[PDB]
Amino acid sequence: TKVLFITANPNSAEGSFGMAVGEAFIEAYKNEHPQDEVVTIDLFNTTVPAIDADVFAAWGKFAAGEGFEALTEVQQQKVAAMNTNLETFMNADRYVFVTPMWNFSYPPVVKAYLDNVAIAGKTFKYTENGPVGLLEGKKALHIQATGGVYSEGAYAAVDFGRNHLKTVLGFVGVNDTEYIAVEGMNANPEKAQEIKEAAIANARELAKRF
Amino acid sequence: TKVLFITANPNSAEGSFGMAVGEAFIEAYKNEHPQDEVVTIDLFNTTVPAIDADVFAAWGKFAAGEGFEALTEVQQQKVAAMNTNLETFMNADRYVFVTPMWNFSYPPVVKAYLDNVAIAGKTFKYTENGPVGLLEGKKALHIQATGGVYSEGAYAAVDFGRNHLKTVLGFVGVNDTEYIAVEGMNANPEKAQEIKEAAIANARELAKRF
Ligand SMILES: Cc1cc2nc3c(=O)[nH]c(=O)nc-3n(C[C@H](O)[C@H](O)[C@H](O)COP(=O)(O)O)c2cc1C
Ligand SMILES: Cc1cc2nc3c(=O)[nH]c(=O)nc-3n(C[C@H](O)[C@H](O)[C@H](O)COP(=O)(O)O)c2cc1C
Ligand SMILES: O=S(=O)(O)c1ccc(/N=N/c2ccc(O)c3ccccc23)cc1
Ligand SMILES: O=S(=O)(O)c1ccc(/N=N/c2ccc(O)c3ccccc23)cc1
Repeated sequence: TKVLFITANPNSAEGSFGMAVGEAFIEAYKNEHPQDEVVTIDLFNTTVPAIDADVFAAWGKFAAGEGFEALTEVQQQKVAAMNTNLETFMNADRYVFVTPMWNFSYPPVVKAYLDNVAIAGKTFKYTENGPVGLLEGKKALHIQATGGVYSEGAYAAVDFGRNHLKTVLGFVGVNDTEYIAVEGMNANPEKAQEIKEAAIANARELAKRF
Repeated sequence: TKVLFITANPNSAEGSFGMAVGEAFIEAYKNEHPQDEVVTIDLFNTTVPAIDADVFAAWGKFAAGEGFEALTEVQQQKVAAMNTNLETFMNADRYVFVTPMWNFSYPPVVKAYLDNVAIAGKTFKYTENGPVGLLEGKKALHIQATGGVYSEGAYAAVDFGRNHLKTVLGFVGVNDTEYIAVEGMNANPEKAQEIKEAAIANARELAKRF
């Protein structure tokens, strides 16, 4: 079993609530499954090319039947890094995402990553009734840290990072997801240590059944 | 009246449905208001620093009362570009956003831009009840091109780019927003030219009342 620990937080577990909980999850998971492989992809230190003019030009050449050496050097670098991320993602069995909420969504690089990993003919296909995911046997967990409280009730509607992420995962065929919120720390700063420990405990229990 | 024409499409108006419509909007608007100032911000050719470890470090120094010279060179470059985008945004009266839908949301750089423009003590402030916008007298238009149809009905729930963008605009105090969809071109490729022309006409009419 290959697990991708995909983090999108510029701070480490020492200064991020989400990273604290994600590291507790991952450690507890490793203890339960010593032989599982866990690769960390820190999206703040991984090349995750945005789709841009170079990418569209590259895709146009591939659609014209041309090969990799038809691309410029910059195009090659971007497509190579995109293929690497896609292949790493398709071949793993389990995905753990760690994100903070910034302005009602995730850091931009999460979107860039989803744009690398959602690819026609690789992770979804077109059908009569509409697009369907190609990925089978997968499971995901999203750990999201938020100042406010969005996990249930009316404010769930503006939890765009959570909801978009779950949507894209489902679209690509990963319909088995879990969610842990580390929430309310900014609404209640004196309760922040308790909120974190309760989320740590929740992550540790989930690690024994994920 | 100062208008920002903010585009997030790597293609020009000749190869993008959204850009075709946005161009038609913006030229019709200039022609109606020749004395208005219209600045184009192409997000694919504008420095829009992601919030990262350098930015958090820089902010920590400003919160400690230190000045700009306490930053490293890279930090200075990032914060200078972030302040420029923020200032340019705060001082304009109107925003026009052009985006395509990629995997149920916008290109990553739209999120990076919103993370530049949503800043505590500048575009929103903390309140008893919760945060509120500081910007007054502003108006926005979002033009979004999408393969499917999401503008109304059940699929509206997965129009995350539209909905998140509106949410952040509202949050910073821009509650007056218009929306034009250029939609269904991929669902109905034979109707694509008609869909584009109808959206062009809708944009030209809106320009007379925006
Ligand atoms: C740039 C930025 C934007 C934020 N935006 C929101 C927000 O929209 N809603 C919210 O409840 N909290 C927001 N917060 C507070 C964070 O979600 C909260 O501090 C969270 O714990 C950060 O995740 P982390 O501790 O794992 O780094 C924001 C914080 C920062 C630094
Ligand atoms: C990378 C990529 C992702 C896309 N994702 C979606 C999608 O999630 N839903 C949809 O209906 N159309 C999707 N489309 C189709 C585009 O939204 C459609 O082509 C639209 O015309 C793009 O805007 P533009 O013509 O202004 O560039 C996608 C296209 C691309 C290239
Ligand atoms: O639970 S609360 O109602 O108190 C609540 C707390 C935070 C909240 N959002 N706060 C932020 C919004 C946007 C930002 O760029 C922030 C940056 C730092 C801290 C909070 C926020 C909304 C509601
Ligand atoms: O209106 S439809 O039901 O036919 C419909 C059409 C397209 C659609 N989404 N298509 C894409 C999704 C994700 C991508 O990365 C794409 C890339 C190119 C073209 C379409 C899509 C969803 C519904």
